[PDB]
Amino acid sequence: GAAAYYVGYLQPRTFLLKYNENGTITDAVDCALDPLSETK
Amino acid sequence: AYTNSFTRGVYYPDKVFRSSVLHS
Amino acid sequence: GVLTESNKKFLPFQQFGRDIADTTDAVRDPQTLEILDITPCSFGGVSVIT
Ligand SMILES: *[C@@H]1O[C@H](CO)[C@@H](O)[C@H](O)[C@H]1NC(C)=O
Repeated sequence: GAAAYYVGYLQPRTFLLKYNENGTITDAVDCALDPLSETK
Repeated sequence: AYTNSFTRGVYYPDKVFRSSVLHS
Repeated sequence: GVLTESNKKFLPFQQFGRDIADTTDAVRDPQTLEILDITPCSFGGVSVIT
């Protein structure tokens, strides 16, 4: 079976998750992506 | 090759259960 | 504090929970794997009428 894979990298950057009612992760933002994200 | 990683890469950086709260 | 069985849901790799400000909320016992909210002991102020 022919396969496709992707490689990405982790960096030491601050992320703001919203821990929701489920004890889970449903969305997060990166404090260094764009100027607006720094505001959040 | 180049592709845009939209939203993945998020995980639990620890072993503590936190509920219903924003956390950076 | 008072030990009340944790009604909230956990995850298989989740040993204990915390709400905020270091105040640990829930803990699972390290022997039988049962989940419990831990509430700090009830306390209040006392005033007088003189
Ligand atoms: C997550 O929480 C919601 C609302 O609190 C609930 O309906 C659901 O059953 C919970 N569990 C999931 C989505 O696995």
